[PDB]
Amino acid sequence: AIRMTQSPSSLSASVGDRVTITCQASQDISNYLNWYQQKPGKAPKLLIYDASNLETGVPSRFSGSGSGTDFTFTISSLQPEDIATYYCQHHDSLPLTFGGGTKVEIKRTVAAPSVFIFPPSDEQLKSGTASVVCLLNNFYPREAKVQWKVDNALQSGNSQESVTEQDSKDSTYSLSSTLTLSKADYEKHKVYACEVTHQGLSSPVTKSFNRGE
Amino acid sequence: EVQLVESGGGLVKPGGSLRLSCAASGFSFSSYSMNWVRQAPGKGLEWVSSISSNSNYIYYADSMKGRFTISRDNAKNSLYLQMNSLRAEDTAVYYCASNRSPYDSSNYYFDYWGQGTRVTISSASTKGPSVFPLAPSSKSTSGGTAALGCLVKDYFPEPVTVSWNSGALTSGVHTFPAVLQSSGLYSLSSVVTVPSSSLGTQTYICNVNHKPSNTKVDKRVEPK
Amino acid sequence: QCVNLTTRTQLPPAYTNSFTRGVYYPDKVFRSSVLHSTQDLFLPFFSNVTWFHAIHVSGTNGTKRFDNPVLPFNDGVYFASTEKSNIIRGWIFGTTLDSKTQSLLIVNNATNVVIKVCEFQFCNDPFLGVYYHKNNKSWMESEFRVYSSANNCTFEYVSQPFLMDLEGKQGNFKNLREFVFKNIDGYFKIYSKHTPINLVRDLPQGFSALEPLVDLPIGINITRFQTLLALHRSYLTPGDSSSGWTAGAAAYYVGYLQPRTFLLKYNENGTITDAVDCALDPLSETKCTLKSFTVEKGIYQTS
Ligand SMILES: *[C@@H]1O[C@H](CO)[C@@H](O[C@@H]2O[C@H](CO)[C@@H](O)[C@H](O)[C@H]2NC(C)=O)[C@H](O)[C@H]1NC(C)=O
Ligand SMILES: *[C@@H]1O[C@H](CO)[C@@H](O[C@@H]2O[C@H](CO)[C@@H](O)[C@H](O)[C@H]2NC(C)=O)[C@H](O)[C@H]1NC(C)=O
Ligand SMILES: *[C@@H]1O[C@H](CO)[C@@H](O)[C@H](O)[C@H]1NC(C)=O
Ligand SMILES: *[C@@H]1O[C@H](CO)[C@@H](O)[C@H](O)[C@H]1NC(C)=O
Ligand SMILES: *[C@@H]1O[C@H](CO)[C@@H](O)[C@H](O)[C@H]1NC(C)=O
Ligand SMILES: *[C@@H]1O[C@H](CO)[C@@H](O)[C@H](O)[C@H]1NC(C)=O
Ligand SMILES: *[C@@H]1O[C@H](CO)[C@@H](O)[C@H](O)[C@H]1NC(C)=O
Repeated sequence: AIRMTQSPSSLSASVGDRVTITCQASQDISNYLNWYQQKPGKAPKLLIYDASNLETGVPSRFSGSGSGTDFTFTISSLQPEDIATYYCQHHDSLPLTFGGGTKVEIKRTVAAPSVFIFPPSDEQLKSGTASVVCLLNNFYPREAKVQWKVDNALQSGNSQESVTEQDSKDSTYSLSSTLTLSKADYEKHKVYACEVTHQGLSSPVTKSFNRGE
Repeated sequence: EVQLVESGGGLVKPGGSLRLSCAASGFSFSSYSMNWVRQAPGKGLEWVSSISSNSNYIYYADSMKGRFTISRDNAKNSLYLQMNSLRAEDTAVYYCASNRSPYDSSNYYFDYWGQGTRVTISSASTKGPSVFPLAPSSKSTSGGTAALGCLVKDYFPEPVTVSWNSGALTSGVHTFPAVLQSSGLYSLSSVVTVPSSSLGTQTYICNVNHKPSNTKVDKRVEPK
Repeated sequence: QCVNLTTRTQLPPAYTNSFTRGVYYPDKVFRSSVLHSTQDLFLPFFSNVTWFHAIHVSGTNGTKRFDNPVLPFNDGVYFASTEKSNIIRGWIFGTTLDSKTQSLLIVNNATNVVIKVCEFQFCNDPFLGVYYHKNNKSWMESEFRVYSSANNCTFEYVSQPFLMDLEGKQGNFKNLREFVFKNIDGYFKIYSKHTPINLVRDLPQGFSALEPLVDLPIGINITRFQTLLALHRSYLTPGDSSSGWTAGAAAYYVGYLQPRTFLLKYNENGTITDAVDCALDPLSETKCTLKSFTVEKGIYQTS
């Protein structure tokens, strides 16, 4: 099958920035390419056909050009609703084959998160597990640091992490940390605290609780 | 108004057979042609089969040759697929899509999409869920605009729907990705940020629905 | 009805070779494993053929134009297409293409064809523009913008969607819809042929035959013709087809005919498999002199 190369795999730029996505094929196919847009948690939608034609109901801010084996997908000025995934697909004689896919993102100002703490439930401890919830809300950029200080002693290898996508409020992330522990080593300490370090935070944020509370 | 009612998902043992169906309502189903495309978790989209318009030309995927049967019925305007799979990776989400040509202008690109149906091929079976309330903990912050949620732990398979005020509240709801546990049971937390002044005014009940296991739990979230 | 488009970005045409295409069955006679010599209108091999690739190129104001000038008809026209998304629909054959003389019209509608000789009042820029948009219900719509008035429609014929439709299997982008038009003794004869290819755009060196399709008994005089493009209306502006729109990169080739003498080889079933043009070069002259595709040593006599 013909190979699709998409460049970049993912680029980040602020609003009102020209965005170029280059799709290249391994065979001359003239203008038989289509561009499909998929919003997160939603079925894909078609934007451009014949590599240069704008459909009805598609915002005019999007455009495309190119021919032969090289094609360009153009965003003249970014607006805060274009965050989605884009796919380029040929259309000649092979039944179908999609490309790798390109996800776009926005480079914007740094943001600080909100830190929430939740102690494990007693019924879970009866079951034999302790799940401490440490939540980071609306942080940017991508990376963050999470630490656990338990009676001034570090506890490691006992947490699971999850990260959400850019939000529609300020295009930030939300992170959830489930500190999972057994009752064997949970009862030998007193003060459990979650600490957060982030580029938007000048110091780790300590949220602590003691035994019996 | 174009509606694509789809059904046929579920979890089966390797080598099983299933009956996918999606009915098109609101347009000339016979005049146009449908098409199929599947998506693995975290993977792109791949074509499956085609039926054209008069069923005169039929196309099948090379990787799945002689495995799937596709048919359509214009008498009641529906599209059926006898899915016979002997491979586990076929676990994915399917979509039946519509074209733009009247009958067949020049091959088949996509114009409309469905919602996607879930198909799982595994030795594991369906298991009941567990509900844990992530209590509204302003704690350091004063009263007002606190986050509360409910977590579904040890459930399988996707999805579980968590709704507040018996489904009346949906804005400001964050659904964390289903974490993959050691046993394979899915687990996800739904957290909403709501004012704390309404904690004692409007009752907060997180209704958790698991259609594959048909388990409904209305967990109460009281002010704290 | 009448619509104007600005689209005056001009550019000269381009030329290619016909190589060895343009051979059609001259009669209804069937023969087997014999060589036949005939004299008739044909397309001389390795010819001077025009290529009309003049429309907007995919880029920043990539030379937008309407590619449909009127052309002389003379004795016969060979029309070749390489197009997949059905941009070209039909044709108009006439003498003055006005409200004073008759003119034959051919138009396809993704179904059975519409054929009629009548007296239309064509617009300045003839075209028909269609668009698929869910307005009352999803995915319908036919349109009509070709002319303003039509008087004295003396013939009607609706038979089939032409061989332009009804593709086979595998293959796919056949993109070699070849047509030859002739007007002899009040009879309009049309030939057609389809052949799969494996290249984006070129005339392959292979050999093919063109079958008779229809012989309409019209009897009107044709001196000029013009093609019809299925304009796509990107209905996102209130200026309809008289405003911003977008379509593909369709193009076509037109060649003319002159009287020639040809040698035709019939296979054992009755299909032409190889032709020899008499007036090409000394080898062709000798091979036309004596009926044979192979010649031995010696010295031979010619014209
Ligand atoms: C394309 O045009 C042809 C020519 O008018 C249409 O054929 C006629 O369509 C009308 C309206 O549907 C019918 O009332 C006639 O009976 C048709 N003529 C026949 C069957 O000989 C054709 O329907 C058009 N196709 C599309 C898709 O618009
Ligand atoms: C085409 O139609 C027009 C209008 O019907 C014809 O115009 C008149 O036709 C009548 C009889 O055919 C003549 O007596 C008139 O002299 C014509 N002109 C006017 C101004 O009335 C026209 O003749 C028709 N042409 C053909 C070839 O049939
Ligand atoms: C189109 O323009 C030509 C010349 O500019 C004019 O003769 C003709 O009437 C115009 N047609 C319209 C405006 O419909
Ligand atoms: C046909 O003639 C034109 C001049 O009229 C010439 O430019 C062209 O090269 C010729 N065709 C080919 C294939 O060379
Ligand atoms: C199709 O829909 C449009 C918009 O609703 C309407 O104006 C038009 O009359 C409809 N067509 C028919 C044949 O009713
Ligand atoms: C062209 O028109 C003239 C005048 O009516 C007519 O005599 C002639 O026969 C026409 N041409 C043909 C091929 O019939
Ligand atoms: C001719 O006809 C025969 C059957 O009568 C068929 O087998 C063959 O393929 C045809 N073509 C040739 C070149 O023999």
